[PDB]
Amino acid sequence: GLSVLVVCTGNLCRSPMAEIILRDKIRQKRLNIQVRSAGTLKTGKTMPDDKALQALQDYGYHPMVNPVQQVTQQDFIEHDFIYAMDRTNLADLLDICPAEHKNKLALFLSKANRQEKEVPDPYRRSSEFFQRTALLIESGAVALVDSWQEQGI
Amino acid sequence: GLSVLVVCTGNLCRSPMAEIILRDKIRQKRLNIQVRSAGTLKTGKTMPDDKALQALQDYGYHPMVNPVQQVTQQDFIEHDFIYAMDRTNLADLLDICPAEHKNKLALFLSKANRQEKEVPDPYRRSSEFFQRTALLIESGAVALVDSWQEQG
Repeated sequence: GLSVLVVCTGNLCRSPMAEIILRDKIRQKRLNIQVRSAGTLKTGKTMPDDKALQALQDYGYHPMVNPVQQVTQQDFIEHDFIYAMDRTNLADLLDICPAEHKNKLALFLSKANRQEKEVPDPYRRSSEFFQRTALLIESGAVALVDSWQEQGI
Repeated sequence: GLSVLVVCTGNLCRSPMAEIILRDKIRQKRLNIQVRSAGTLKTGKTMPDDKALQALQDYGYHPMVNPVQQVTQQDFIEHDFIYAMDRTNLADLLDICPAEHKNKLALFLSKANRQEKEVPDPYRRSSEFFQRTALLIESGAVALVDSWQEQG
């Protein structure tokens, strides 16, 4: 029905938070949309960062979390849309995306309509930082889910 | 529908692995069932240990995992069944379950045709150990789902 990917540097913080927040909202409206996560940089890690997951249980998410992923050339073909958290994520994604698919790429907040266009980098920051981060990503999420709700007539 | 809870001591290793494998098998059997994990002991951690997550990948399980909870009185009334990995897990469980629900407890290996029916502690031993534990947990999960198909 629709396949969506979200990308950050390591797939530790922002893309999984994005992916979890996205799945809840897609689910609450029974939308045939699936979402994943993935990083640009490969990590030793297996699971998304703890601080990152605390911040989302504090807001009432009980998340079945997917293991860390780095982005793979099949993703540029598999997924109908690919969202970037900050533009450093979006450049690195473009140094690698087939020219046949650069049209899939857009930043996360792109549909927000807000002073925010990038999602800053929470890695190893205060828990309070992650609160705001979760909200920025949360707002970006509902815009998308409401947007997607529209193209279907 | 159905609810099943699998408990161990930390909810770091065994109850998590039991949680994935049941999902896989309930999937394969397209059954009206879902499963949770939970610890008995309190812990200030957020994700099951890695060595436990890999042991399922080696076996081709996608370890998409709920984070670590400790057991709460809510678990005794949300779920239909509760399973202990240890018998030590079963003492701790019985110390707190209301009298009208102790008929929900069982060991995890309850329906396995195997002699000893505890699932030992992978903490925090070699991956080969985690490999064994996975099959012991994997073996356990097969017998549960075959009964549930008729436990009615």
